[PDB]
Amino acid sequence: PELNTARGPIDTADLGVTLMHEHVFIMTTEIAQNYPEAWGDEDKRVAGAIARLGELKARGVDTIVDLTVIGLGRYIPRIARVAAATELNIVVATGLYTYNDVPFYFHYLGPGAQLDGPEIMTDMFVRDIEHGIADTGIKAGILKCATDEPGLTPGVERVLRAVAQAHKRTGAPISTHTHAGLRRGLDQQRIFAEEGVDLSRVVIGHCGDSTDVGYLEELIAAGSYLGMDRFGVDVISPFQDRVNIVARMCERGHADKMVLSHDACCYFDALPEELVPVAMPNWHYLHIHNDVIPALKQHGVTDEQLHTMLVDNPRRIFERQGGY
Ligand SMILES: [Zn+2]
Ligand SMILES: [Zn+2]
Repeated sequence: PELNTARGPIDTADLGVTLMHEHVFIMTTEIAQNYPEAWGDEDKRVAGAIARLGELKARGVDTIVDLTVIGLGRYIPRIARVAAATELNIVVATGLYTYNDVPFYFHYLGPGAQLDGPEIMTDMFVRDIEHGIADTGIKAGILKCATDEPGLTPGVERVLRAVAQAHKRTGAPISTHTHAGLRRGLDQQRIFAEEGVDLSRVVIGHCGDSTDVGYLEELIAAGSYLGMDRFGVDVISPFQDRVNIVARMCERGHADKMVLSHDACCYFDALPEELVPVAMPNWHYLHIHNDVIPALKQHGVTDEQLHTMLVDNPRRIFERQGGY
């Protein structure tokens, strides 16, 4: 059983320790091309990404899942360069990231567009998963969509359905962005269920931000896994809160439904570079191994439970294949 990766197919037994929600480069593509100074030196950016990810691999993570999609500045030829120079597995994603409306590109054709007819968004996702992204030969391993503050706008809803149908065609797992405080997981579960989606093939992201056990257990009950995936993002939820919710959930026997990450990156255009290392010093790829894991053991999370979240769960998730 294999899954596709920025360096081709790997045995799913070779996934190993997997962070289920990371990024390498995030940017608004058109702004970066037009105002390139902040990005600066392309080779330095790329080499820097390779350094950060190689370090991560040397520390004992085997795989990251990069959930950068359309709207987040996805550019796979640059990811191909990074992946070619690290032994870290990089799983790449397709889908579309919006809190509200869809790109102008979708404004004229498709369900709810000015004109319309066939959805064309789904086809684009399927092409990425099954054929490969652009000229690249790299296929997407996972689907990503979002629901935030605005909730189910017609744009957000169109994308959720496009992503649901791409998932039913290919069998690729869905990984989700949500606003946890507004409990947007429940919203996505509803749309997905209406689409006939097997909710156990869905990771609801950013549940790590929540401290509401009832909400998490309600998402699990419908079948989904939970992204405990913004470790280090302490402005949204302090270290202790993030560690406790995971600990509690393990004690309630939900380790088999949780995956971990930082939602970190090497570059994020929308924020001043020099400020973020001082305001969120723990927001990097090594925080889980340096701090979070020990703190978890301190709360009596077993080694078996950690293995489940970091190794067993991602592998199970990625071994479920084929559409329906
Ligand atoms: Zn997100
Ligand atoms: Zn993210």
